[PDB]
Amino acid sequence: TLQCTNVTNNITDDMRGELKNCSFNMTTELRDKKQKVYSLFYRLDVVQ
Amino acid sequence: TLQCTNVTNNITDDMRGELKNCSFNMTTELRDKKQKVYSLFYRLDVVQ
Amino acid sequence: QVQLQESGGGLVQPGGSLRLSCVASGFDLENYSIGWFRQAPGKAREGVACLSKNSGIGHSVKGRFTISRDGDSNTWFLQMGALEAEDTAVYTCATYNRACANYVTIWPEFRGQGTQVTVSSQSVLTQPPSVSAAPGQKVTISCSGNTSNIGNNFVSWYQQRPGRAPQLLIYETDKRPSGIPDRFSASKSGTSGTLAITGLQTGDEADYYCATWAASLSSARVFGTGTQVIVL
Amino acid sequence: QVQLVESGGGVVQPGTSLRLSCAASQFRFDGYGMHWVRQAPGKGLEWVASISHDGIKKYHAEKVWGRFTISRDNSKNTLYLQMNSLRPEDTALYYCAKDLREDECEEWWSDYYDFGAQLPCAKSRGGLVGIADNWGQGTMVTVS
Ligand SMILES: *[C@@H]1O[C@H](CO)[C@@H](O[C@@H]2O[C@H](CO)[C@@H](O)[C@H](O)[C@H]2NC(C)=O)[C@H](O)[C@H]1NC(C)=O
Ligand SMILES: *[C@@H]1O[C@H](CO)[C@@H](O[C@@H]2O[C@H](CO)[C@@H](O)[C@H](O)[C@H]2NC(C)=O)[C@H](O)[C@H]1NC(C)=O
Ligand SMILES: *[C@@H]1O[C@H](CO)[C@@H](O)[C@H](O)[C@H]1NC(C)=O
Ligand SMILES: *[C@@H]1O[C@H](CO)[C@@H](O)[C@H](O)[C@H]1NC(C)=O
Repeated sequence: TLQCTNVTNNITDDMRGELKNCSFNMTTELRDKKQKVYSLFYRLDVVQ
Repeated sequence: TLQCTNVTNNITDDMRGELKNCSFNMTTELRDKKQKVYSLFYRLDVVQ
Repeated sequence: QVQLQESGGGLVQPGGSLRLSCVASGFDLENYSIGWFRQAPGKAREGVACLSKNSGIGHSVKGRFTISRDGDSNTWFLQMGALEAEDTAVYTCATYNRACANYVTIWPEFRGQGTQVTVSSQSVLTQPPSVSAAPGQKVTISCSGNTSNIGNNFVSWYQQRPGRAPQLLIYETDKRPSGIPDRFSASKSGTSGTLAITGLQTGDEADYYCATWAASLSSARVFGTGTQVIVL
Repeated sequence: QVQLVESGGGVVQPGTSLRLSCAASQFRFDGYGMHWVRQAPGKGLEWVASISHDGIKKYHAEKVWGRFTISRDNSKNTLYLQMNSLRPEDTALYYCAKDLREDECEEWWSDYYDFGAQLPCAKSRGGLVGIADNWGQGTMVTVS
């Protein structure tokens, strides 16, 4: 699951929403530990 | 670990055991939450 | 092509770091590995680093020196730190065997020209004793120290009311907590911090202190003597 | 706004040893580094010592080099300050304060074929952040 939030840095009115500033947990190289990674996901690749 | 339960409804005595509830946790599409699901398993496919 | 082009040479003070780098092409840099030389006057040739292909390991002759690569870019970065007086020589980057065969001793082919690396060479804060101004005016407080405490580290401000516990007002000279209004402002310049207070009232009568924090050096943390504010 | 309790002060002769105890509640003691501030009556504040959240990084003063000891115990939520080689200049009020960075967890324990269970923290980053926002009543230490 993605605890995503909506990006508002140097944004333009035409590109409202779209990019989303997602944060999710992820297995590290050891298969015993969770990181907390973040990424950018367009609104066409994430659903609610 | 299947948590299995003796089936008993409209059964012909002799066919005791055999059919069974077996309720267990199960990974869903999301890899963070588990759905509790149930199924019917024949006695030949489950070992104590 | 095959020849190697190096860059990053220069003069370094003892106790610093460098970013030696070298790049090459020649449609044949997939069979070779790239390492580095070291030739000081009067001595023979040694080795400093060898980024072995087929293992990705960054072998080096000393702990400080480390070789590195980045993506498919045909450039190799030699990072050196904690330099000392002996590490003044002619650093050349050359090509070693596919699996970094015997180095620190070999003399390879397809070598570069080589750059030049030469190495050679209790603070207490000062504050005014006290300040005074009419109510509603603007007051300025100066905290002057050293380069290590104020110049190289952030400064925090504290207010101690008479017969009361101290309270944080300014942290890293540009932010304030929720409970402190915007009437206080802070700035830094060189090794001196300046605190400006506007709309001074009777309730602001307290003793102000400037301090610095850093785990790197023990001289870095230092609390100011203090400034007394009296409202007429 | 959390409560701060300080105790362990008293009147001692020069060269003696003393222990100062600071208590923590309504907040996570493990999640904040400790500092000690000395202030004589009528003079300005003076930093004394600092310890991180884990206690690995210990930092002290030029006036108290090699004679002050600071330790923390997160299990009992207590701060220990050990005094050695007291001098008549040490008579002052000692203030107990905490940090602000609110250190988080870099890693948590996992279970691959599950990945959904809530498991305790494994690795963490924090400490340092020598800014104090909450100051307790403190303790009075007299040397004579
Ligand atoms: C990553 O794992 C952590 C493990 O704690 C999750 O943190 C918990 O999140 C739930 C809600 O999903 C809260 O109810 C708990 O209080 C949280 N626990 C702690 C210790 O913070 C976190 O939600 C997971 N996901 C992300 C994106 O961090
Ligand atoms: C599915 O997994 C959950 C994991 O929590 C199990 O719930 C636990 O059941 C035990 C059995 O008594 C309780 O002691 C725990 O307190 C339960 N956990 C929680 C969070 O409530 C559940 O039993 C599993 N189901 C099956 C069929 O195995
Ligand atoms: C981000 O902004 C868009 C613009 O309307 C909005 O529709 C969307 O819901 C916002 N995202 C979140 C997580 O609120
Ligand atoms: C449960 O099933 C077992 C078969 O293994 C049977 O021997 C037993 O009598 C059953 N009990 C009940 C209460 O149905």
